[PDB]
Amino acid sequence: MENFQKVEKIGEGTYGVVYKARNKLTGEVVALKKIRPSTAIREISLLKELNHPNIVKLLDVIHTENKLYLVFEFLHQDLKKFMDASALTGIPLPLIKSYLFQLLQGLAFCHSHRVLHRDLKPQNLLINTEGAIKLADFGLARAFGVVVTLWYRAPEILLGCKYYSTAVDIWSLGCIFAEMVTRRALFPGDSEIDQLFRIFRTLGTPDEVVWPGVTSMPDYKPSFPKWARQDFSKVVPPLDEDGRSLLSQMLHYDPNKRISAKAALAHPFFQDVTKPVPHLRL
Ligand SMILES: Nc1nc(Nc2ccccc2)sc1C(=O)c1ccccc1
Repeated sequence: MENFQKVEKIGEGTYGVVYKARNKLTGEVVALKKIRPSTAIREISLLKELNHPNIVKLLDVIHTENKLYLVFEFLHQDLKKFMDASALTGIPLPLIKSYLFQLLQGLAFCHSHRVLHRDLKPQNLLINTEGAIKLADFGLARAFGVVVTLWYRAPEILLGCKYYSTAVDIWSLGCIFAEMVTRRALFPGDSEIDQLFRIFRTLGTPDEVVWPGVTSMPDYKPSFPKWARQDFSKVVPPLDEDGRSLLSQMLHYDPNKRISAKAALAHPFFQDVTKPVPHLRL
């Protein structure tokens, strides 16, 4: 657009490319997502009225010249870069806790407004110098669709569920939480089946006992290997028991048993939550 001065390309999203840009008139620095039905456009204009401190603000939606532009407030850095930058020493547990707590607040808010993210990953979790972290790049689905990171995909999606719930976001956030703690992706699959099987190898191959209805799912095969569940002490060793307890509830196979964001916020793990300042190199 002539209204914006693309400063730098900051990412290759899914629906499009994201640029750091400057508003020629106001001088405001923003994140501009460029894409490329009209009903989903409504679904979008709705995300605009989603105001919460832990959700990246969508400032403007501009549809023109066979292109859709989404203008977002600009955040300082993404969690993937911060995790990479913190790999030698690891993110301090208090900051990990603060970030998880805030993200749960953002999801509790989104979910209470019937909005699902669908594709949470470190790359779309944005942080600022003040210690805040915000959800960004919400996935629409049910519209534009019908390489890609599968590491944070909930099992029900991998098994072909056609209608996933708010539980898919809790699963993704649980995988992210584990990763912040161990400094290694929890389930780094390189294909849908490898992803699914890495989850099975760690949490055990689900069955009707722990996940009623799982054997009747679209992509479930009786021929799936039967792996036994591993202990969380080995899964996320540096995490204390309150953290492991919470993580296990965020990673329950059954979407209906999986803890909600609201309930998670009341977990004992957050009893001593604080809001530390991250050391950010910009
Ligand atoms: N607001 C915002 N700030 C961003 N800032 C930023 C700063 C430094 C490095 C990378 C991203 S990204 C970003 C996004 O809304 C976003 C859009 C699509 C995919 C992922 C993120």
